[PDB]
Amino acid sequence: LTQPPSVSGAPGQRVTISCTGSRSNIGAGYDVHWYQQLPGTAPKLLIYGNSNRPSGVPDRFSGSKSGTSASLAITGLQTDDEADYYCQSYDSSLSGSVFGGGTKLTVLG
Amino acid sequence: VQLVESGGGVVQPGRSLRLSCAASGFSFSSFVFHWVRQAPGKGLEWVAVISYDGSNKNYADSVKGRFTISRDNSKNTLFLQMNSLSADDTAVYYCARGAICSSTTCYLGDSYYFYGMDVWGQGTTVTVSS
Amino acid sequence: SSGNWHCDSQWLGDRVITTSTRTWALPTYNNHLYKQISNSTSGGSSNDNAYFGYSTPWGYFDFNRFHCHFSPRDWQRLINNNWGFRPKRLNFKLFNIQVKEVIANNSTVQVFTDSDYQLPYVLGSAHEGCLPPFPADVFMIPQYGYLTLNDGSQAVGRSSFYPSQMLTGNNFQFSYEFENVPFHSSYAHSQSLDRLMNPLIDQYLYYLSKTINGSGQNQQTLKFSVAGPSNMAVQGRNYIPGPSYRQQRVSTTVTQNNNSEFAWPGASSWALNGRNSLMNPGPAMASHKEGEDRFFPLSGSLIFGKQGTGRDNVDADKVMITNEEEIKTTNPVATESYGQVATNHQSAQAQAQTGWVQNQGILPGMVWQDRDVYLQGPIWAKIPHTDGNFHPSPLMGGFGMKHPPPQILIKNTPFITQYSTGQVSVEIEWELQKENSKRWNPEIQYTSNYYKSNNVEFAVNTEGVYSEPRPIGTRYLTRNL
Amino acid sequence: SYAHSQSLDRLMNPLIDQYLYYLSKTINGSGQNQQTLKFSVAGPSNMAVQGRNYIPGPSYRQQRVSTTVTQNNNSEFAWPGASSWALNGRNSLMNPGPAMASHKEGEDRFFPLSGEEIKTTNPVATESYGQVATNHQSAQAQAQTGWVQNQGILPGMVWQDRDIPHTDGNFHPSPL
Amino acid sequence: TTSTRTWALPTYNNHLYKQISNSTSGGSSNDNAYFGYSTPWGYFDFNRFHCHIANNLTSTVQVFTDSDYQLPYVLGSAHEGCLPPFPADVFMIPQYGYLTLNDGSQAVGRSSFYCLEYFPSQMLRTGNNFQFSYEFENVPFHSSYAGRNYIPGPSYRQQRVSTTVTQNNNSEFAWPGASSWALNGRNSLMNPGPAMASHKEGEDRFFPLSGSLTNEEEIKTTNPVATESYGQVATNHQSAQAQAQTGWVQNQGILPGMVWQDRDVYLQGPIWAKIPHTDGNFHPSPLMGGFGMKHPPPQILIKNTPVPADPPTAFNKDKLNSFITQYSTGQVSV
Amino acid sequence: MKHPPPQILIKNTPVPADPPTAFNKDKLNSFITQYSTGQVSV
Amino acid sequence: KENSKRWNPEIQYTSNYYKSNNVEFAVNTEGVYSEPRPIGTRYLTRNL
Amino acid sequence: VGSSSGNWHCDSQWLGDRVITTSTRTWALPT
Amino acid sequence: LINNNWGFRPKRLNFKLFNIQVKEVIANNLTSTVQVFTDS
Repeated sequence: LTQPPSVSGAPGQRVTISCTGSRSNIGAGYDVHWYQQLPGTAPKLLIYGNSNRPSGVPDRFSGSKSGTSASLAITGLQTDDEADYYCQSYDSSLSGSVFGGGTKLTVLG
Repeated sequence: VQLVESGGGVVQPGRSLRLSCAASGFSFSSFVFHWVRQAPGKGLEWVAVISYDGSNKNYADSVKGRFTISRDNSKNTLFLQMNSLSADDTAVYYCARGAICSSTTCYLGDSYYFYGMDVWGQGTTVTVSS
Repeated sequence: SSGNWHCDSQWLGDRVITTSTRTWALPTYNNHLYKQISNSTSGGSSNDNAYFGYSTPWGYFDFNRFHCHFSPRDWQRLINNNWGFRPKRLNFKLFNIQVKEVIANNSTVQVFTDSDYQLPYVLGSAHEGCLPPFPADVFMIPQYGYLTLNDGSQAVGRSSFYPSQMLTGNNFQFSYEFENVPFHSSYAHSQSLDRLMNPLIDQYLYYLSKTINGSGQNQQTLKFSVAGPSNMAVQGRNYIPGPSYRQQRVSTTVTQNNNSEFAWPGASSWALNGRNSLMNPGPAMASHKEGEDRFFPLSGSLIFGKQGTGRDNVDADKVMITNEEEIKTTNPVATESYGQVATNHQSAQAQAQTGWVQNQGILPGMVWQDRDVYLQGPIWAKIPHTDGNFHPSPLMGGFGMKHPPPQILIKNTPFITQYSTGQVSVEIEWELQKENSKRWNPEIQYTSNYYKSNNVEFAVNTEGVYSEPRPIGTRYLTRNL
Repeated sequence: SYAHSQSLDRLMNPLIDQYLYYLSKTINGSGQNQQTLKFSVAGPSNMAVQGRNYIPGPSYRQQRVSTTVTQNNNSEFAWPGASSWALNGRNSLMNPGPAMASHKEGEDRFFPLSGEEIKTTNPVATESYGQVATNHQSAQAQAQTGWVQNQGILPGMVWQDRDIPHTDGNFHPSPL
Repeated sequence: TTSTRTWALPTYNNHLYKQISNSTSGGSSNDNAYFGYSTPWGYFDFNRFHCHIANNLTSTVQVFTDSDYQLPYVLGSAHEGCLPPFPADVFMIPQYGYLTLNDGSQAVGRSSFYCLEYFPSQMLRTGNNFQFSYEFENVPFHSSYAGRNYIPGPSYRQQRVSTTVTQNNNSEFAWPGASSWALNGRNSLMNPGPAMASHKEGEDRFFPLSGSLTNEEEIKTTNPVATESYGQVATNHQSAQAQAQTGWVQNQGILPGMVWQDRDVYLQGPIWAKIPHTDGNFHPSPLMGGFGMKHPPPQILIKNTPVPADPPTAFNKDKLNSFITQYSTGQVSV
Repeated sequence: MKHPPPQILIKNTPVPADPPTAFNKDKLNSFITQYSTGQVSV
Repeated sequence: KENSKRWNPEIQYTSNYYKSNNVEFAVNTEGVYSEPRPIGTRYLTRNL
Repeated sequence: VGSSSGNWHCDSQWLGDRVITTSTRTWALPT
Repeated sequence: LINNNWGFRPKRLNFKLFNIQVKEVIANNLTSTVQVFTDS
C-alpha cells in the first residue's frame, strides 16, 4: 500500500489519487476504505466500502477498485478539498490492516 | 455520538501509562473498536484492534506484547494499557469504532475486517522523551 | 471384537464411497418411561409456540449432515471437480457394544429400523445430535421424541401415541437404497436469464417506443421500435425467473439498520391454523444483488454457528451465515420485489398505474435453482405424504425423498444405573456428474489461504478443540444456462 | 381417505435444538443510536422461528360467513363480497375453489362462503396465507409488511384435495 | 417439408474474438448492462416456420455443430437472421455472439470466455459437402383449434392500449407503465409473458401493451384477458360492525385445478426453444410460442478459414494481422 | 528405503464415563482411566 | 493421481471473483489474447 | 485441389490416468 | 490438471500437416510443393 508523496491540481479540475497494493493486501478482494483529514484535525471516513459515499458526503468525491490498486477521483476541486487522504486495506499475511503512506492534495489556486 | 480520549502525558522512555477511551451516545457493545496512532509527519498507523466483548484481540506487529487492550462493557469505556515505551511511540492516539466490513467476508462477520472506522475520537498526545 | 474401524474415501470413476466410524455413548432417557410433553410444561404463553407430544426413552442416529461423511479435503476434492452428486446406496453397522453399570461391565441394547416409515420422522428438521465431524470425537446419542396434533397445549381426539433386535458380542447392520433423485446442482450459471440473447443481431419482434408525439395537447401516437442490441431490456424472452416471497433486508453493519426492534414484527411468515410461523429459510432466492454484499435477507439464509457458540443472545461475529449469491442469475433477489403489474386501465382521462408484486407463485416459464447445500448442512429430507406436491426438493436444501433413509431407533433394555457405549460405521455411496465444460479461462474454486497464521483452518487448536471456520457450499463450477 | 396426526409445522423433534440460528434482537432498547444484531439458537422453547423444509399449500381467500345471523354484517354481501374469477368479461363465482380449511380450529360456527381435516397442511379458507416485507427497513423508515390474500404454487408446498378438459396444460388436475 | 437456399458468408471482426459491452454504445441504463463476446463464426438460423473478385479453390470453410450444447444458445431469443420465406432469395449469415455475467458492464470473475476454434470442426474446400441428422426429442402436439371443477389460467396483468390514439392517455407510458420483472437489480420488460387473451370479446381495438408480438383471442375460452384481473378475493373479515371488503388480483400463480392454453404459433413465429439446464421449472413451453425442448436442434457454426497475406522474410512473433480478403457462398438444404 | 517397513500405529479405544441424563451436544471430555498391555513378536 | 488423506483442504488455483474491466485469459476489445500471470504446477501438497 | 486433406481438431479428453490434448493452428511460411 | 494431480508426463506424439496452399506475389500457385520431413 503506497501512495504518491504529493498530488497537485488546479481548482475546477479532476484530481486522482491511487494506492497500489500487494496480493496480501488487495489481491484477496478486501475493500479499500478511503479517509480524509483536514490538517491537525481528526480524520473522517470518506468513501466507506469500495466506492460508496455515506450520508453527509459530497457527490463529487468518487473512488473505485480495479486489480490490486484502488483509485479515487475527485471532480470539481474545491478549496475545502485540500487535505490529507489515506488509503487503508486489510493485509492477509500481516493479519491486521495497513494504512497507506499518506498523501497531501495540493489545490493550485 | 462522541468518542474521547484521556490519560496522555509525558512518559519518558521505559515506563507505562494506561490510555483510556470513554464513549457514550451509541451502544458500546454492538461496535468493534480500533486504536490508530499518528506520528506528527507520518501516515496513520493502526496500533490495535479489539472485538466486541473483547473475546479476540490481534495487535499490530510493532507493538505486540508491549501493549494490552481491555474493554469494559458496563461503563462504556475502552482501555488501552501499554508497557515498556520507547521513544519511537511518541505520537497521537485515536480511539476508533469499526463498523463497515470488507464486502465478501461480512457474512462471516469476524472481529477483524471491520477496519471501517466511521467516526473516531479527538486524539491525545503521548510524548515519550527523557 | 464384533467390528473394525473404517474411515476413508474411495474416489472411483463416477462414484465416491464415504465411510465414517465413530464411538458413541447412550444413556437412559426418561428413566425407562414414556412421558407426555407440551408447551404448558414450559408454560406455553404464545399460541405460535404451542405444541404437544411425547418424550420416549429411545435414542436415534442422525448422520443427516454432510460433514459426517466428507472430510474438508474430500469436500474440496468434490466441489471443485464436479457438476453434481447424489447418494445411491446406504450401509450401516452397529458393532462393538459394551454395557456399563454405575463403573463395571455387565445386558442387551435394543435397536431397530422403521422401513415402512410408520413412526414420526424427525430427522429432516436439521436438529443437533449428528455424528461429530472430527473422527476422534465421541457423540452422545440424542433422545427421540415426537409431536402430534394439538389445540393450545391440550391434545385432541385424532392425536396419536407411539419389534427390535436385542444385543455384548452381537452386532447390528442393515443396508438402505436411496430412491432415484436428481443431481443436486453444484454450479453457477455463466449467463443471466435476461442476457441469453445474441448481442450482435436484431430481433424481428417489435416493442412500442413512443406513446405520444411530443409536448402539447392531443399528442397521442403509436411508434414502434425493433427490439435490438442497444436496448436489451425490452426484448422478448421465452422464460422468466423463479418464484419469490419477499424478505426484509438486514444490514450487517449495525449503523445502517433501524433503531427499533423488528426481528419478529417485520419478518415474513406463513399462517397455518391461526398459528403464524416464520418463513424459514424459504424459497431459494439470491441473498444480495451484485454491488451490495453486506446485506442479507432475514430468514432467507441458513445461519449456522461457530465452535464454542451456543444458546441464547450470542454476538454477531459468533454465527456464520451461508451465501446464496450464485443463484442470482435465474432467481429474484430475496429482499427485492418480483416485478410490476398494471393496476388499472388507462383511459384518456387517467394515467397508467403500476404495483409492486411482493410475492408470485408459479407461472408457466419460471425456472429456478434450489437452495445450495453446505458441508455443515443437512443431506436429505422426507417428502410428506399428501395428495399433491410441487418440486418436493426441501427448502433448507438437499435431496427430497418420499422414502428417505429410515430412522434407527435404539434404547437400553432395563432399576440399575446403566449406560451403553459402542461403535458405528455408516457408509454412503454417491454418484458423480463430471465437468464437461469447454470454458477457456480458469474458474473460481475453493482454496486455503497460503499466508501464515496462528492455526490451520479445519484443524484442532492447542486445547484439542476442533472447529470449522466457514460455511462451505457446493456451487463453484460454471455451466452455460 | 385419511387425516394427518401431525401439523406441518410441528414435524420437529421437541427435545433437540437445531443447529440453526435466527435474528433474536434488532434493538438493544430504550435509546437513540442503540441497535445491536444478536442471534440465537432455534429450539423447542421457540417453535415459530425454526427452519422448515416444507410449507403449506396454496390459498385463494374465501369470505367468512357465520351461522348466527347476528354475528354477520347487517347487509347483503352474497354477490358483492364474493371471491370470483373473470373470464371474457363475465364474472363467475369461485366454487368450491381450492382445498382449504373451512374454519380455524376451535371455531365451528364460521364457514367459507363458497368453500376441516386438511387444516394441518392447508391454510384456513378465511385466513390470509402470510405476510411479506413490503420495503427495506433502513433508519429513515421502519420495516413494513403486507398481507398475502392468495398464494400460488411454490417449491416446497404440500397440500390436500377436497374430500379433465382438453388443454395445453393443467396443474394438479384433480377436480375442484 | 424441405427447404433449399443460397448463402453468402463474409469475414467478421477480421477473424478476431473481440470483447464487447455497453461501454462501446455508452450503456446509459442499468437495465441494459451487459458484458459478453463476439466471434468471427457465423451460424444458421432456420428456427422460424416460414423457412419451412476471383475464385480461390484451395481456400476452405470451417463448420461444426455443437451437439453437447456447450456454447451459449442464441437461437431461442427470436433473433433475425432467418432463412428467407421465399425460396429464391439470397440471405446473409448472422455473426455469432453471446453474453455472460456482469456487474454493470464490467465482468465478474465468474464470466466465461469461449474460443470456438477449440471445438473439433470440419473443413471444406469447394468440392466437399456437409450434412448431419438431428432427431427431435418428444414434445407435445401443438394444438391448432378454437359449481365448477376447473378455473382459468394464470395472469400477470398488462396495461391496455387502444389502436386509435385518442383513447390512449396523453403521456409517455411505454416503459413507465410497462410490466416487468426484477433480476439482481435490473428490471426487464415482461414480454410477452404468460399466454393470455389479447382482448375481451367485443372490444377488438384493444391490445396488451407488451403482451403481444398479432392477437391471441382464440384462447378466451380457457384464459383470462391479459389486461384484466384474474378475479377478486376477500381482504378482510366481515362482522356486525365491519362490512365485507374485497380486492382485485392482478397477478396469479398457478393453482391446483387450473387449465390453460399456450401461445399460438404463426407462420413467421419461432418453432423451438431450449429449456435452460436448472433445478426446476414449470410448464416449460416457451412464452413466445412454439415447442419447448431441452435438446433443440444444435447450433450450426460456420466460418471461413483465414488465409494470411505475404509474411515478411525476417521473423516477427506478432500474430499475423494482414489477411487476404475472402468470402464464401453455397447452398443449404434442410 | 523408498518403502521402509510401514509405521505400525496403535491406540486404545476410549471408553466414556457415565453420560448425563439429558442430551448435551458437546463432545465427551470424561473417560475411564485405562491402559493396555500385550505381547509383540517381530 | 493423489491418494492423500490430509484432512484440511488444499491450496488450489482460482480466478478471483471480483468485478473487473476484462476477464483473465480472454481477449481485450481489440482481440489481443492475454496471459496475465504465470501459473506454476505446484499446489497440492505431499508429505516429505 | 478441391479436396480437403484434414479437418480442424482442437479439444481435450479426460480419460482415467491419461489426458489427450489436440491443438490445431494455422501457419504462414515465407522464403 | 495442476489442481487435481501430483504428476503428469507426456506419452505419445501425433503430428499432422494438411490443407497446404502456395501463393505468388496474390493468387494460387497450384503446382508448387512444400518440403517437410522430420529428423528421427
